[PDB]
Amino acid sequence: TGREILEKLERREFTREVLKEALSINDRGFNEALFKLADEIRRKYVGDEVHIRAIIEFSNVCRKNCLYCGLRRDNKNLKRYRMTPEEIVERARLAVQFGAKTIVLQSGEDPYXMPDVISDIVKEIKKMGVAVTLSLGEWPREYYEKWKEAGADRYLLRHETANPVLHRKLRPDTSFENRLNCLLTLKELGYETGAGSMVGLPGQTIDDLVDDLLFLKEHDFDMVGIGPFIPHPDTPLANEKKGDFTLTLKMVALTRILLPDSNIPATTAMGTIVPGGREITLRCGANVIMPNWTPSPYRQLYQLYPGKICVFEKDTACIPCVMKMIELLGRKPGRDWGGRKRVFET
Ligand SMILES: C[C@H](CCC(=O)NCCC[N+](C)(C)CCCS(=O)(=O)[O-])[C@H]1CC[C@H]2[C@@H]3[C@H](O)C[C@@H]4C[C@H](O)CC[C@]4(C)[C@H]3C[C@H](O)[C@]12C
Ligand SMILES: C[S@@+](CC[C@H](N)C(=O)[O-])C[C@H]1O[C@@H](n2cnc3c(N)ncnc32)[C@H](O)[C@@H]1O
Ligand code: SF4
Ligand code: FES
Ligand SMILES: [Cl-]
Ligand SMILES: [Cl-]
Ligand SMILES: [S]
Ligand SMILES: [S]
Repeated sequence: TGREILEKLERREFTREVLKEALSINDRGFNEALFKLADEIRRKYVGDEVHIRAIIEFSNVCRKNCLYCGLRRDNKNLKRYRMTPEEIVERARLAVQFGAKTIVLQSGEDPYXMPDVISDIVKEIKKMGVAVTLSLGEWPREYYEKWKEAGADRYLLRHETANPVLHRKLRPDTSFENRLNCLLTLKELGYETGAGSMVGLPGQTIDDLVDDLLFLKEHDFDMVGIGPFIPHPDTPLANEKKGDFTLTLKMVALTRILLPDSNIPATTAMGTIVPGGREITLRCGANVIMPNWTPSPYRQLYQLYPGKICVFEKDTACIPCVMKMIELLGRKPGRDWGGRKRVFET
């Protein structure tokens, strides 16, 4: 029964059986209780601070051909761009001026910068007294080492799907094995490390989602980024169904319940498939938000999926917008860099 699954979740009985049932039950009352539980756990372990990570999507050049992604190399129906290192550093500075305490640098897997240009940029941004998070994809261990030495604090490398067969089909250049090795390497080098998956991928099952939850729990990641699959018309998956918002929200809720002291964003994809989706997600276990800080004319060209929010807004709109969001939610902005604050328990 729903009540019994909740009781088992409250007792930390995180068995594969309990998780599958949580994700399988479609009862409104159960879902609402699950969301309330995650919301409460969030409040108790990580408080009311919502940490703002200003994201600069500095290049849409990619060497990989992931079947879901609008930046995949086979997509010829996309103007490619690269911000200069000077543009990136000064764009970060403007975010810092606007109060950002973390700068996230995200890109396609664009060889041009790797590794030295990134290292240079990271060094300049670290001078500003903020955290630096990288989200640049899979690279050799030596690049990750150089970036850590340059002062990067965190690395986001969503695991996408913990089903290796699905993973290899959707990401034909690589493998789940590679992805995991990258994540373990990032952990070994001392990064705060972020994983996470998409929900509603073509061919992905509820059991797969359970496996994603158990994977996250096993590796105790510092951040977990979860969003629905959103089909992109210039990709092989154009005609596939989008991920379900409620199911994805349950995955966020259960991630909070499983990893109570983790950092969990309300992802842009959540706000894209449902108006006000991020705000809902922040009330169901999330404690991080990532306003778009990519400038025009480039912001509109970073089209991982269609309809992306923030694209029509002015260059500087998104930080103020999320500060308003945080206040209207009755929440507080992050005071510090919002690094993981581990609560050791049993
Ligand atoms: C950038 C310009 C020009 C002056 C400037 O260059 N100001 C640097 C400030 C640096 N900070 C104090 C934010 C660093 C905090 C990091 S610290 O480590 O100290 O915690 C200044 C002038 C007025 C400032 C806005 C208003 O105030 C209202 C609002 C307050 C929020 O709060 C942050 C958002 C917002 C929109 C502000 C953003 C920005 O700021 C503005 C535009
Ligand atoms: C666009 S990549 C950029 C960073 C780096 N290239 C990488 O792959 O990790 C960032 C994330 O976007 C998400 N993403 C890509 N295409 C998506 C889609 N169609 N719908 C939802 N999320 C998508 C993936 O989960 C991916 O980890
Ligand atoms: S998900 Fe990352 S690696 Fe894959 S095509 Fe998109 S930008 Fe490139
Ligand atoms: S950050 Fe909320 S719409 Fe851009
Ligand atoms: Cl971060
Ligand atoms: Cl996203
Ligand atoms: S925005
Ligand atoms: S926002």
